[PDB]
Amino acid sequence: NIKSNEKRLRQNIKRNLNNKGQKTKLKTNVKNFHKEINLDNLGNVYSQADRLARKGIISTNRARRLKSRNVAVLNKT
Amino acid sequence: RMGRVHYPTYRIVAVDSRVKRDGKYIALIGHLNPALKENKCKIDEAVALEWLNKGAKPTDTVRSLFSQTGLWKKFVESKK
Amino acid sequence: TNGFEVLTYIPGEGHNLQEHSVTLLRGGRVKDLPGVRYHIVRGTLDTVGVEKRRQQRSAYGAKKPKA
Amino acid sequence: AREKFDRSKPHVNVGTIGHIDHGKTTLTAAICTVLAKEGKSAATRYDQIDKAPEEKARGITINSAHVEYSSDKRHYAHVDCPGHADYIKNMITGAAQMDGAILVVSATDSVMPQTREHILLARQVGVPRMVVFLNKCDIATDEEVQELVAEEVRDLLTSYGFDGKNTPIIYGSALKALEGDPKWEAKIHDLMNAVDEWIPTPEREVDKPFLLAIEDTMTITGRGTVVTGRVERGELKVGQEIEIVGLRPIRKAVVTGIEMFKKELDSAMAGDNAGVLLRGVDRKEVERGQVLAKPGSIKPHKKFKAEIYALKKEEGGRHTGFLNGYRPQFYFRTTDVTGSISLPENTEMVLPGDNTSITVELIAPIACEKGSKFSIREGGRTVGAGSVTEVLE
Amino acid sequence: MKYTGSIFKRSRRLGFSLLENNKEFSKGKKRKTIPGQHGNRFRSSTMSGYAQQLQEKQRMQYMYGITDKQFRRLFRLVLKQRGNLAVNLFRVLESRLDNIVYRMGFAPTRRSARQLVNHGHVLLNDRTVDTPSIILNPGDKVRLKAKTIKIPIVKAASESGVVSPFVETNNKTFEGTYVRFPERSELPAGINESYVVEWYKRL
RNA sequence: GGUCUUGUAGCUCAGUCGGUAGAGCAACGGUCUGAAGAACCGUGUGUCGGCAGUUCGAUUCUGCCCGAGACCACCA
RNA sequence: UCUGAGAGUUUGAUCCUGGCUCAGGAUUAACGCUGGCGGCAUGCCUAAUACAUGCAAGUCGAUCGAAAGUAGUAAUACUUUAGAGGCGAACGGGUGAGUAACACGUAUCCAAUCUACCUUAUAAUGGGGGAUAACUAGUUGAAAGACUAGCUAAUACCGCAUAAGAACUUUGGUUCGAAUCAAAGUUGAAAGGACCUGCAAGGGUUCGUUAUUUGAUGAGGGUGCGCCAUAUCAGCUAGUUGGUGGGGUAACGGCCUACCAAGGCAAUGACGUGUAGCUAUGCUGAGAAGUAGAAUAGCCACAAUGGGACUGAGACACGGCCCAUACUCCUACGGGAGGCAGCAGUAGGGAAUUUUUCACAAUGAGCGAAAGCUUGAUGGAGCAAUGCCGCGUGAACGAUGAAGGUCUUUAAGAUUGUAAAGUUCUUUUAUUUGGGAAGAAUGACUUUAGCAGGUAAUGGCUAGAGUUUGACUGUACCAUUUUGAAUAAGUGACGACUAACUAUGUGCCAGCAGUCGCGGUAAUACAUAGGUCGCAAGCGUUAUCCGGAUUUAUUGGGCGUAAAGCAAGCGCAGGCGGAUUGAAAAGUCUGGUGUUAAAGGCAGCUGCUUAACAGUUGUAUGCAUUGGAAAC
Repeated sequence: NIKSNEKRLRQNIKRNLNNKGQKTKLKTNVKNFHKEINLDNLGNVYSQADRLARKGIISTNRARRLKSRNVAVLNKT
Repeated sequence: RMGRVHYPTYRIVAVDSRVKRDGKYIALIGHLNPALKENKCKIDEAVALEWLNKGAKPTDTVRSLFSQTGLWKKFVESKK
Repeated sequence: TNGFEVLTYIPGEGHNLQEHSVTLLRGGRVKDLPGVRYHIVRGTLDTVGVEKRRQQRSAYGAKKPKA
Repeated sequence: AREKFDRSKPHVNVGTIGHIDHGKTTLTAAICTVLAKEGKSAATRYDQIDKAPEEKARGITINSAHVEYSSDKRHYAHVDCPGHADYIKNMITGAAQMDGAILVVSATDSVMPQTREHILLARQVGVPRMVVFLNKCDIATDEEVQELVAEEVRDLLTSYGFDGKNTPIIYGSALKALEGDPKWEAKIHDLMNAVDEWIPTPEREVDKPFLLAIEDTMTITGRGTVVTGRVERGELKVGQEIEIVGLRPIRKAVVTGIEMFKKELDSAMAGDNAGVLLRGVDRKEVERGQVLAKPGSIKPHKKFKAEIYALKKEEGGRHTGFLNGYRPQFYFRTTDVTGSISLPENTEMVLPGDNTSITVELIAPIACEKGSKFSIREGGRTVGAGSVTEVLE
Repeated sequence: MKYTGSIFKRSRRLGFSLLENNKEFSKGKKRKTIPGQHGNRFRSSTMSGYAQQLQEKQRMQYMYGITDKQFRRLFRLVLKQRGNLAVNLFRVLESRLDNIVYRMGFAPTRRSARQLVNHGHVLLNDRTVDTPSIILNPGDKVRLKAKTIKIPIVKAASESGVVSPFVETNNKTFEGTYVRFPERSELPAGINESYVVEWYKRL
């Protein structure tokens, strides 16, 4: 038994809960962008996504791909 | 170290901790054998420069060897 | 040790068979027997004959002849 | 690891003589419970010594064992010697391991012929001034029947050569002592003070090489094979080399660890009840009741000459003479080795008694030394008695 | 085997003489009866080229009295060097420590040289020898280990000792050296390297 | 070490509850045959694994021992 | 420049073909007999069977509240931490079950990729919010623990803003599928701990901070190839194939999704099926190669079975988690707890494959200012004649030769046999004695001397002075340190093969035997004995591979009567192709360059008391690239 097993098991639950909660706080913005398209919501989505893209919660390169997709489809309209 | 039993030998190498000892060597910087504690170390003397300039700290014994040569007071200006 | 049942020659002089005794074996083709190429290490197990095996007990192991 | 002791309470080996239904299990529990208060760490077992079927249920002892119990002044190991005829060898080994003991003779279940033979063998092997306790004085508290029990106990002791007129027989009953009555708890104190004299302290010595009498054979989970017994003589430690001798070729082995009752000990010396985990041995190769030795020690002997006094029927021996081709069993503290009574010339049919110089060959070579006092039995009864006089092999 | 035991039990069969005459002679009568009573009249039982190769092996090997493991090992080592392997080997086969000590005029027998080297009474270049299997090269010093000079055998041998033409000593200091590389003529011509070197089919 | 089986000839087996030790073969000799096989047979072959009681010599009525062998012996 | 062993055997004999057998090397080797010692390397293949225990991952309090303790009346100071936070946790260790494939490599494309730390370089190290851990109180269960309510720390967590430079948008220019640049837009950065210098204000030391820029590092994917047996394995693939779009990966990808369609794989072998860790390598060979892919190494797979998720730079992680399964254990019978293919150790197996060992002295690791910490990795010690090696078991002398085993079938004499008794002589080991290294020209520790940006202090760096931490060590080793042949030889064979004879007994009985063969009546053979011989602290045999066997033939074959020409013809694919002229140079030779790690191959050298082994340098092969030739 590694000494840092039960301690990290108790600790990582906070990180998991924080990541899970923060992901949907951006998912709601993304769904709002689905509901109606405008530059203001694009800016809000980028502002909310730059938090999680900074860390490993949302893959930074995946965040870049998704933001490029959103700005490209918005440029269509 | 690596060598014959009852014959303490530790050849100088720039190995990474991700690779175990006796595994694959990245760059063997000459060799060392503590079987004679007057002079038994040899190195290339060229790897030190940019193999220090690009980080990736090798085995800690390189510092004591640098002491025998005083490499810092000729490398700090190049460093900064 | 496997489930095979194999015929073999009884090597060495004398006999100490007990009808399901344990025997330590050896190979060895012998032409007086058609196709038999097996034998026994007669001398180190429950079968102990080999009286006066005083020329070669590297085969048919026994105590060293007292001189 | 297994909870290393720090041996600081000196050891004396103690035992029991008699039969069950004397309260034997209750006496074994009571001695430890009583001495636990006046002396720290006197572990007790009443049914916890029992570990097997027909020892759980029936309660008799078939594989005799030991109980440890210590005081603030001395430590003691009590051998659970049985009656139960055809178990006599199990008692002999106890008497083979024995320096002091408590003669268990109750005021209700008094001496029977089995206890008669027990005391006969105890005297014959040689026990120093054995201590006696009179049991079962709570139920059927008598005035002359108790005198009867005491008088016949003393008479039986004298019949073997003891000073029975001076042997201490402490009255009382340990059943009420364990029950909680101090009137009978103090009788155990009287018994142990009577034990303090005539039950000597074994001399733990360093000059003798080694000697071990096997009581059982043991195997641990994940560790190997343990052989347990009593270290009669010799010093020992972990890592030494010991040879198995007798009934097997003399085979060398390395000791892995010295213990006493499943837990490792400081160091093994003369008179120590201990055990040893061994390196590269088999529980089948070792046998319960085998002698041990170290290289460069006393040689094992098959045939030797001695002076033997046979057992008269007048004192509980043979009722007929024995032959030369007669095949009784000898005993060297561990085994019933069989050897024909090769009586000297002109003597083939010899009656009981009549201490005579005779020579005997054994089926197995056992280490014999002069001055060693042993017994001879066959047919379930003791037939001969003597001590080694000369070794010829 | 590590030793030889009886000596002329091999001289009888091999026609052997290290003193070149006196390893079979002047012991009542120089007799040519082979070991054992079975010497009625023999020319060849299986005596042949392979048999004389075995004989020459047992002669050269036992005229130094060495084992087969060392001899095979040294041949395997010579296989790692170049030139005429037979003559280089024979020079090396003559160039170790005990043969030199015998040829210095210091050892009555090579067995005595082996015993003295075993006893630690030989010193080479200020290095105490416990095994005479060194292969020597020009420029080595062999001395007496003066603390052992009390031996009368070494005293008797050293004075009138035979010094080989290629290693030279002084008895005033009891010290000598491997001066040069020897030539074939100094050794008997009865031996031929061809027998042993073509005899090598094991390796 | 106790719960129990078992050791009968050279081998395998029979042997009223105490009166007695034998079959088949291994195997010696005869019949034998031009020689050899076949062959009919007469053997020898045991106090019944060894000891202690009982009495009518005890495998026999029991018990003890040696050894092998179906259960229990750090072992929850 | 480079290397080569044979033999018998068909029959009446012989010539030819031909298999077979043997003489030889190597093994996780065991076993058989026997066995002194050291150096040296390895040491469970079987049941990838279960496995008490320890240890295999801990560390940081100079990251933090707070807890307890001691010196102090206190003030506090100091030690550790119940815990939080950070770091490493994925390094490492061991088993190859599995997988016949981009697995191992090889050469390469990653315009298709990222990369905690660490390097270079640029900008600062703000203000707030909310807290809870810890704790307090309690129930319940044996614990596994959970919940009911309060209470506080951090660099724990999260808004706001500044955001050079970035990233993503719009637009402009810019060069050969990519990419730089000009402007704006969207949006994104943290942190304090200890401390010097300061009356203070502040400046700052030092560790770090964030967005950054450079690297390397490692990871991953792909390509061409190479490496099993197998067609008495011919159809196979329905996300399979292609196209469109979308979702998901560090990167691109039917990776996936829905739609539109039927394509894709293979007779020059899709696949069917048995087996398999691959490679470097080890044995044999002269070679290509056969052998096994021991031990280690490179890489890769997995962790009781099958899935799945968290966190983290990456894990579904041997020793983290949930579920289900199977085992086991505990149990309060309701429910919980464990994964040595981590080392040793045990039980089963096998014929068997080391100890439940010491030290973290040294290497190495991280965690840490540092101190210090652990480290079944590592160095060791021990077991095994596991393998090799070194090394003894006495030296010389001693005669016509003691006795005696044998013989000549007795009385000679010979052999044993210089064998012996014996003259001394002696010790590497052994045996008492004392000394005695190195490994620690490691690392930090403290001051001293000096250097530098910076001054007002420091701190960073370099040299000398001392302390050191030695597991092994009592090591190696040695002075007549005392004594001493004392402490030690077996094994197998003696008919030809393939070196090694006599006697007795035996009569195809016993048994020996790879061959012939020996004993139904004088056995070289069989049993034993003497003699002889051969290897030796090992000897022999077992079993596998290789050589011999060039005996499926590149080296290294034939197809008439010993196997082998089809029954013949037609003849596809295909193999093989007249002469001369030209081109390129694909193949080929060839020079240079990069790579095929290292170990190991080879030569020299060095420590190996001599070698084994290890180290020094040089040291090929194949592939790709480039400069030459047209001989083919």
